[PDB]
Amino acid sequence: QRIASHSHVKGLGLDESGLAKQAASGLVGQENAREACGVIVELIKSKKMAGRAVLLAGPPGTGKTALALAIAQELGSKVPFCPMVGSEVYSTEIKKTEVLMENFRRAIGLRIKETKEVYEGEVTELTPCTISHVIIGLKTAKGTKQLKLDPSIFESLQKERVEAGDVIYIEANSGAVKRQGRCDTYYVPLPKGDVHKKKEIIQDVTLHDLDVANARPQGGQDILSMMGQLMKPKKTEITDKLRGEINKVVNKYIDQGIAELVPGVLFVDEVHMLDIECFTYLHRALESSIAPIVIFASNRGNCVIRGTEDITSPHGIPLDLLDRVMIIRTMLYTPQEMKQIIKIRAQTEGINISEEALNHLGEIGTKTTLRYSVQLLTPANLLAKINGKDSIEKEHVEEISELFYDAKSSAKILADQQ
Amino acid sequence: SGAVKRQGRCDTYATEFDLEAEEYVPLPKGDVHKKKEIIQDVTLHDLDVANARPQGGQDILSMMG
Amino acid sequence: VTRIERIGAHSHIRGLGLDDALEPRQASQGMVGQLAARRAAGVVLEMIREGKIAGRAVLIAGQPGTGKTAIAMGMAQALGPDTPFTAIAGSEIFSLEMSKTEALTQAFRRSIGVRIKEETEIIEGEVVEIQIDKVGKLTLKTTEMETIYDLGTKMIESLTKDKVQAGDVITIDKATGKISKLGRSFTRARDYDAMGSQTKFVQCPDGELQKRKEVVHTVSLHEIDVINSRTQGFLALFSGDTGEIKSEVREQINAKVAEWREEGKAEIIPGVLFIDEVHMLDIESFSFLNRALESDMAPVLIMATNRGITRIRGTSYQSPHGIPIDLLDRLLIVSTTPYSEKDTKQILRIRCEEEDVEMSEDAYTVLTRIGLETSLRYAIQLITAASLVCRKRKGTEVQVDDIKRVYSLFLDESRSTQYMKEYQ
Amino acid sequence: RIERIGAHSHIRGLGLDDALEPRQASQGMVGQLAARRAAGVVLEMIREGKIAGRAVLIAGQPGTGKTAIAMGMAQALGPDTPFTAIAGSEIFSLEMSKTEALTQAFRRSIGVRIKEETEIIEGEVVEIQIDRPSKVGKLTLKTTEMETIYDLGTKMIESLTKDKVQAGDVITIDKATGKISKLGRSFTRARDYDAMGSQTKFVQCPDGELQKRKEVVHTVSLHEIDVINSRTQGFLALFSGDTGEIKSEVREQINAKVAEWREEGKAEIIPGVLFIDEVHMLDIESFSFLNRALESDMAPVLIMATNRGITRIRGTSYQSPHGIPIDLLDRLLIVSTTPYSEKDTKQILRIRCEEEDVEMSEDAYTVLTRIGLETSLRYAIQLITAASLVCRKRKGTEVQVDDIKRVYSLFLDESRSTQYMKEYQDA
Amino acid sequence: ITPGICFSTASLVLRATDVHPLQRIDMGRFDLIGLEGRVSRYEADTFLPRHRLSRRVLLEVATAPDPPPRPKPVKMPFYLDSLEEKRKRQRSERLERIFQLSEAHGALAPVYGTEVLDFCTLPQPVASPIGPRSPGPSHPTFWTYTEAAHRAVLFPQQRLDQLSEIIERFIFVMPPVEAPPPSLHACHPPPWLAPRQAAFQEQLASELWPRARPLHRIVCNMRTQFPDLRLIQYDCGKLQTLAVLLRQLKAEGHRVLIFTQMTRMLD
Amino acid sequence: ARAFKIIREAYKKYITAH
Ligand SMILES: Nc1ncnc2c1ncn2[C@@H]1O[C@H](COP(=O)(O)OP(=O)(O)O)[C@@H](O)[C@H]1O
Ligand SMILES: Nc1ncnc2c1ncn2[C@@H]1O[C@H](COP(=O)(O)OP(=O)(O)O)[C@@H](O)[C@H]1O
Ligand SMILES: Nc1ncnc2c1ncn2[C@@H]1O[C@H](COP(=O)(O)OP(=O)(O)O)[C@@H](O)[C@H]1O
Repeated sequence: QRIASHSHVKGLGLDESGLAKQAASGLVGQENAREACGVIVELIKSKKMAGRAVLLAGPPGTGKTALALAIAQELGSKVPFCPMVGSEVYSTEIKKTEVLMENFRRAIGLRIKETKEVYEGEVTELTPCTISHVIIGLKTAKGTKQLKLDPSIFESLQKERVEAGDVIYIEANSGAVKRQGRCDTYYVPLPKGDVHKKKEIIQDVTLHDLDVANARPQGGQDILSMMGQLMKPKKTEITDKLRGEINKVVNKYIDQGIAELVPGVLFVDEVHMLDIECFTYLHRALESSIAPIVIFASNRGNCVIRGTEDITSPHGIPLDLLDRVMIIRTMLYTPQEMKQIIKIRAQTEGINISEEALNHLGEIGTKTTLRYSVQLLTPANLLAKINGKDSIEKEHVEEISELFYDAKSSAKILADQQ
Repeated sequence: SGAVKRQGRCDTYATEFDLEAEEYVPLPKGDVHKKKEIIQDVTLHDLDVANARPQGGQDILSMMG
Repeated sequence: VTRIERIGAHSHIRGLGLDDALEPRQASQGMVGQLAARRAAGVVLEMIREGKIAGRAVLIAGQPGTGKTAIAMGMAQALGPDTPFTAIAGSEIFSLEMSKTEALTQAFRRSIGVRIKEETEIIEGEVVEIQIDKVGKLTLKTTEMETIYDLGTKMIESLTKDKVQAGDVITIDKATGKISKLGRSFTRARDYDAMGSQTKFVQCPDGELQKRKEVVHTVSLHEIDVINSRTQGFLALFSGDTGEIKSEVREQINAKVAEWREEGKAEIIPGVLFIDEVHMLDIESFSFLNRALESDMAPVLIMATNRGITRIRGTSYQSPHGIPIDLLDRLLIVSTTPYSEKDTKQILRIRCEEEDVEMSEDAYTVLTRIGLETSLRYAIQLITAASLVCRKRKGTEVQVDDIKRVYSLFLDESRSTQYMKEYQ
Repeated sequence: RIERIGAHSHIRGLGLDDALEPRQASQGMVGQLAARRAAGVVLEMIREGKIAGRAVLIAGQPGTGKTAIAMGMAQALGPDTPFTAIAGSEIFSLEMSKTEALTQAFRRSIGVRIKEETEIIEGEVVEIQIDRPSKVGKLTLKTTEMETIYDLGTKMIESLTKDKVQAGDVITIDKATGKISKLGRSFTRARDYDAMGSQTKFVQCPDGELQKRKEVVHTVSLHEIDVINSRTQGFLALFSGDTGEIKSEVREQINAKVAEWREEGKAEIIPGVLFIDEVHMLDIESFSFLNRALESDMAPVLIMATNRGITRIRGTSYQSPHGIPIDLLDRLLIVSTTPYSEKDTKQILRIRCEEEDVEMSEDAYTVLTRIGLETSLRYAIQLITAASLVCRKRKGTEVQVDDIKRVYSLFLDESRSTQYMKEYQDA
Repeated sequence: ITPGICFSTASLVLRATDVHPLQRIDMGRFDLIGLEGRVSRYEADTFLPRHRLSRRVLLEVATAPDPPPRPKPVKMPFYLDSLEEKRKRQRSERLERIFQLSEAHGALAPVYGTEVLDFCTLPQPVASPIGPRSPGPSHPTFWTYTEAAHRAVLFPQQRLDQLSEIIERFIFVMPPVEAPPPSLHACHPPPWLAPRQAAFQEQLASELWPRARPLHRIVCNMRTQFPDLRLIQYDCGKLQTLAVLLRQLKAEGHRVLIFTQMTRMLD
Repeated sequence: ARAFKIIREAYKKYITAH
């Protein structure tokens, strides 16, 4: 619904031969970068590779993040795409190593065919036969059904306090009886369908949800009930004997033909913010066989690595990690490319602009920056609509440029030291 | 509040035995049920803490410990 | 079909390529070149499989891209699952709930394996009837026999708390835990609607009712976590306690394992602890290892550092390998030599064979000449990159033109630093 | 019984007279007359205890008797008066702030003593008859002067049966609460041994009156009061030092209620002393909090030991004397301890070797005083125990000069260790 | 006691946003944590692989049963083809469902196992100076611990017992404000929400509340406070002289008369 | 083990006879 910074990016504008079009799929310019992005996205679709990192390096304002979002969109929704800011690694509840490992194992997806089934309807009679079974009568707008449930489900029924007249769901797979309420005839309406709901659930799940489900036990009837409270803090899942068993069971299911693996894509932003210990643990962990493919993004050039204060490296990344990482360079845009990006943003946000206004807006973008010329779009249209004019003339952008200063005039003013 | 204290057994029963492990207190005076007014003083932080770390009663909220 | 562990960086390392006399072969199972370092790796691997001594430490040193992690993975793969090979990084110890010493202690205890063997007499059979009046009787059944058992107070209490019904295949051991192993044999048709999440109707057992169940399982010496709390097994799947008390860790568990090994009920099997990039460790962890290697039942350490004369973290003193000399004295340093035009092309060919990429000889030559000027892992990545660029090109064999296309598309560290002249 | 003789176990108190005139070598302490007189003045002001929050700073050279004067003050102050010894580095905790640890240290040396007149009954049970139908019975209590009978109630019988008191047993009964406490077995408590009996520890029967009114006293520190009032877990004083009492009504209420108690005569005050050894470890935040924590009316007196001189303050780069900011140094009264002369070092060594039960010869004392004047008095003192062991090994009677010389050649002090550190020694 | 309980007035649709019966996956087939304390190693490793119910036997068993034995030895219109076919087909679906569920509820084995956990677990007291429960003197754990050392450790019950003398007089801190139960919830919630919370609270009250009996003593003092019964007598000189006279006269053993002129003064 | 069945045969014969 509401427009965002990268909402206009639909995907990599590449043709069948892999060459990048001058302007397509919401992206313009950056032909070599887009072609490299496509080359690496083909790896994701191949899925036969692991432990590969690609670093989008370039000055600020470049389309590195836009290219990452385009890769994610072109991949779609079947394969997971996990974005993470380098700043997010500095967690206080769990160590950075385990945050990184959790993100790496959460990027990986897993599609499975769940053939569940749930009986639904209003209760008409409950009779337990020290109980061999329980006969329950269910009613919907397709007829009545007599059901024989294991005595272990009679406990769940009694605990849910269901009785003749209440609408209930009873899942054949687990026995998770849920009392929706009392029928409207005495409240929830009577279900209108086949009481025997049978359908295939092709819903996808991530490989980190499996670890989260086994980290803490779920149940009760003992002092264990005290475990449901106490903040439920997230804590480190030991690599020794938990994720290994998860991998083993997932492999068993894949061999049996129930589960299906779909390796996802990770997306780290402002990689220069990670500590050197995070960097080295990362270049050590991404060598594993189960690691997904990662897309690093750099925003600064040669600087000092955090945690060293005595070692400088290109892009704030140590050479130990920068080696084995493919570097895709993103360069500044030209005036024509900036005008094209501004026009795309305008026609995506819904603002119609004259030619003389767009020309001077592209001039302002080449003068200060593309992102600034982009930000100057909405207020111009707002002033136009306030004045009655539905479109943007040159008298609006050149007047909002005086209301909203830039990062250069602001510093020129601050030069007064007060 | 709902709290009930045991002031001790009525003084009239102190003659029952020569010695007992019981506190003795005479018959309470006045009406059985009585409403009294008190002009207390508390800071806003007192209410803040009372509502953030509630103790109350009627429940097993003692798990606060 | 794709598995969880697809081909990665060191997937080509399917073991250590040595002979029966530890002689390093030029072309072997995954490993290539590095004859001296690989022979040293085999020597330490034999010392591992021996396990007669404790407190050994080998440090593989060399420039980045010489095969330190490769030799580590080769040793790991040659050391079967029989003995533990705990491969941790040099930064997996900087925890918030655990100190910089308890982490190393747990890592050490995790690299010591213990094969527990347990024997127990077990009664298993279908429950035909349970009468109770307190005292009562129980009629167990199996295709070989049907029996009677009189129940006592505790037996009846456990039976009632388990709610075992007729047909249930109950299992009873001495010092009864009364594991309700399987579900119901008969009384079917509950599937008409639903089944309990724990119901596994699978048929009634056969053979004799009583049996002797010998069970062998390999655990780690980190089982102190299995005692450090009321419900211990739960803390073994997540972070767990900040640190288990030494007054139990270092005496009680050790003495009990010694008693088990004396009685013959268990046996310890030492393993390996591979600490990669150990140069990140603080001087505290090094001063701790100084004594930890002096302990009685410590595993063997394998370190892999790529740093030369550098400052030690937490201090301002420069030292070889960036770690203290008092620790280097207690190590055994192996050196990995940089690959040549001969070995680089060989490992590149092995990496191509890994993913089954058919490369021409000219492409091999050009990729080797590229990798000898920029980096080895760079040329390794170029393999798959050109493979994909040619597969999109409706090709079957990677060629020099497709390799140069990728060479121009993806930059390396050197050319990136060179092109970093704009300075944003 | 067995509590070894530490470094400060030789001083039993300040060697002062009634007029606070320090004697030369009385009561364990030797020399240091000016600082000992200052210690005595502050100790008299303490035993008076009508002024709160006063600070003293015992500065001086290393090994001149500052901690010695502190332990002497502690001993001369004895029990029934809180004395809390803490090193400056002990407040750096991980679960509580430095200011909270300092508040704990202060409030831990403030004693509140409730004096109660609960009457009891002390005698030797002669018979305990009880009939279950509520069960009812009687008891016969005997003392050396008289005998009496008591009709036991329901809860009385319950408590007697729970405590399992029998005949011949000497017990005390708190008539207010009914608490029973058996003190021992009287000669009559003889069970006519014919069964599995293994106790024959008899004691005289209680003397005096049957139903006497004695006085009890309950002394607990403000620290314990606020700790047990913090939360329902009223055992943190022993359970664990998990703390962090908010400064809300809890502590203010402790203070207000102790004020009302002092006013109404329930329990008034008993001030205390806080000996902070090596105070230079405290942080700038610690000093800034102490600045105003010494101003509270419930503030006990404090004595801070100092070895440092003009040195930076911890947590900052401010050069200040004693390593303490002048802000806090202004509240303090500074007492300087002087170095011991030859005859003072010799007398200290003599007292130490006589306390640790080691006989030294007249030449042994001379050579040891020489070693202790050329090197640290602490090294000279530690030499005594080492020299006595060689003598015992060779089956001697008193330490000679050759044993002390062997020990000096065998063990090294800091100066000779440094002069021997001629190699790299893994710098 | 603040009567104004700050009950959360959050919206209604947000009480349960994750509940979706037909849009969730069967995480049961990935539950490894639940196996450790319920399933045995011998169960998954040796029994199931050989006794896995086969579909052939599952179909065969659906036949006419037989009656049990009777031991007494003391010595040495017409039906519808469509309807019956639908019945048969739904029965076949039922049999397939049991075949699927029984095989799916036993696919994963434990990580450690019941017997492994029982073998690794030592007597609950691991390194405590007090010995564990010993069935008798027939083995070391009874003769290897001393009662004189067992007395050296005081449980929280003994700590409360020994502190009861000061707990009665030194616990007086009343909280400045007391709040009723933490917070109610104004909502249009799913009917199945409150019953579960009520059952959980009832279980907790039946389990732990009986154990909280000892702390009731401290709770009383920390929840309410009353005068010391000597508050003003400590300072009443008239009452002090009265007590002095009474104590000096009771030593003689003679009757005493007292005069008062006020019901309230009498009280 | 098979003693149970050996005895079952005899008891079944006895029952069928009586
Ligand atoms: N090739 C492109 N075509 C169209 N718009 C682009 C392109 N590259 C960047 N942009 C726009 O310019 C802005 C730059 O944002 P971002 O990609 O975050 O820059 P950076 O490269 O610094 O991450 C985005 O709003 C994006 O929509
Ligand atoms: N001797 C070798 N045998 C097989 N492959 C090798 C050999 N040396 C290097 N390689 C390949 O080169 C890649 C990079 O080597 P790597 O182990 O990362 O070097 P380092 O140990 O210095 O980090 C490895 O993934 C491996 O596949
Ligand atoms: N006046 C004294 N009388 C007896 N012994 C003394 C005297 N002064 C110092 N000592 C002894 O010297 C030893 C170390 O000196 P100490 O009192 O610790 O001074 P400092 O605290 O400055 O090191 C102590 O064991 C103490 O017994």
